[PDB]
Amino acid sequence: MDVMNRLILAMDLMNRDDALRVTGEVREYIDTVKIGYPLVLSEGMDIIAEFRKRFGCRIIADFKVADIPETNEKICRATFKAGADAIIVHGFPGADSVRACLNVAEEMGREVFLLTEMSHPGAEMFIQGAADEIARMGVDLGVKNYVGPSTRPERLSRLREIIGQDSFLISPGVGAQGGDPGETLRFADAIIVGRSIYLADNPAAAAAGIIESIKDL
Amino acid sequence: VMDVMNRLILAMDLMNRDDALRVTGEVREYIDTVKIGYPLVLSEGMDIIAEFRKRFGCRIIADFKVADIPETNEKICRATFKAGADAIIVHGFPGADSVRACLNVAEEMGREVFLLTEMSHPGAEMFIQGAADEIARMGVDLGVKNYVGPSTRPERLSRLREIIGQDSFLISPGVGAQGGDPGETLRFADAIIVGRSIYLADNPAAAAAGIIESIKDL
Ligand SMILES: O=c1cnn([C@@H]2O[C@H](COP(=O)(O)O)[C@@H](O)[C@H]2O)c(=O)[nH]1
Ligand SMILES: O=c1cnn([C@@H]2O[C@H](COP(=O)(O)O)[C@@H](O)[C@H]2O)c(=O)[nH]1
Repeated sequence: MDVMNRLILAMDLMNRDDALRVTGEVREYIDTVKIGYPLVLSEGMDIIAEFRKRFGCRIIADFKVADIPETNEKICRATFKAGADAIIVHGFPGADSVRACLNVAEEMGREVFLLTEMSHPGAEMFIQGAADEIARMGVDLGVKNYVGPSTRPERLSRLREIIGQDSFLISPGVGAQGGDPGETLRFADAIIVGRSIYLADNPAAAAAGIIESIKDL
Repeated sequence: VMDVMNRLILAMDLMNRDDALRVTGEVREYIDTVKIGYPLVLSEGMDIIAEFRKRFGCRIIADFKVADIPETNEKICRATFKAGADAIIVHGFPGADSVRACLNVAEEMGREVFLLTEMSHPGAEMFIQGAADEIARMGVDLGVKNYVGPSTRPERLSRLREIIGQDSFLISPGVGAQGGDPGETLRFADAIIVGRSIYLADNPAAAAAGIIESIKDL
């Protein structure tokens, strides 16, 4: 995936008007938008097509897919039907649940992003201890896209080591959660940024500022 | 605790509005509690919850297996309860803060959180099973009163019931299609969750009635 400015906008505003207005204000800086349940459950899945129609941006559905294989398949199908280019799936539920997602993605010409370790403090309780193994599982399954924590650069670096330089890695937790844009890009191909941009007084200036700080990258 | 009619919860995972409504309507006399998940919600919209409330006199459990960071979990719960869901199912593996975020919204909005400890599918044995007992204990420490456990592993369901105590409410999926037995599951769970065995049957009503007849003494 070729992400403009190595910056993915996490559009978690829950109002259609605000989401569209803010995204439009920073459109010149991005071409990849991560849409999650906050916006989808508030405005409906048709919002995905609206974004593609207005911005032509690629859409990553951050649905943290974490159900049994049968249900995961249905979730992916509904998501790709809505126009999502990729979907984020949890690895904690096991290999069969991830495979179900990979099957649908292959069938519809989309990509699966495997979330190995999360960025919040609670991730240390159960996810972190299984993260490396989840990453190895991704490798065994042929997964090429991963999600790792900006909040723990050493952990993000370990994830990169496991998956190799060829795999694609995106990373959330930048800004609001404490992650540094430049440091995160030492290991991730692209950073995910939400609040630092969409909650800023001037979203455009916020995005421009982040890009300025990583201009050499 | 919620009074689930016939201790049977319908997992309505059909993705077509017309079919979902038809089938739910046909088993309406046997079930007053319906679990709606993403297969239907992502296909027909959150308003489907509103439509089910209007058409049937059923409680709604949103099986969204909430598994994000605290900030995002709060937003998901708010949107879900705003839509009319009585309760929401949340994953415990992402940690205490993520669960607490859901509990806080449920408390302020007057709704309930169901904590999913162990899952019923084969893959659950890779990472979830090993953390299940601790996730359950965490739920008890956090004040969680409603839980979800696997019918496919009676031994595990029994242990979960022990950890949460007799006062906690426990519902269990994996019955029918996945192999779980209704009666045996009800030895530990307050109610069983059944999807495909009912909604894919030539006669959903007869399928539901059959399951209920098999557990009549319970
Ligand atoms: O480990 C993870 C996985 N996903 N996200 C998601 O990435 C975005 C981060 O946004 P923020 O910049 O506003 O913190 C949100 O949509 C959140 O659900 C995380 O923050 N951490
Ligand atoms: O551990 C779990 C948690 N949730 N479910 C959900 O419960 C329902 C089971 O339906 P079934 O009777 O068709 O297998 C589906 O909605 C599925 O996502 C499980 O099966 N196992």
